[PDB]
Amino acid sequence: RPDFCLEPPYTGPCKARIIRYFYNAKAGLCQTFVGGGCRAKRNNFKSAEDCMRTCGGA
Repeated sequence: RPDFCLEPPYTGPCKARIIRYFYNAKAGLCQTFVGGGCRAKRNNFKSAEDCMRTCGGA
């Protein structure tokens, strides 16, 4: 899977309270975070489904 699957949630200078998903390699699951609504790359996904298809199993 992509190298970014092993990184922390990709946050940005995002004040918006929009939820995004990230793959937590330590737990093996996609979880939610606020702080990444203004970014759309690396470990930052619109849904858990996208997140698991891309990074699941890393």
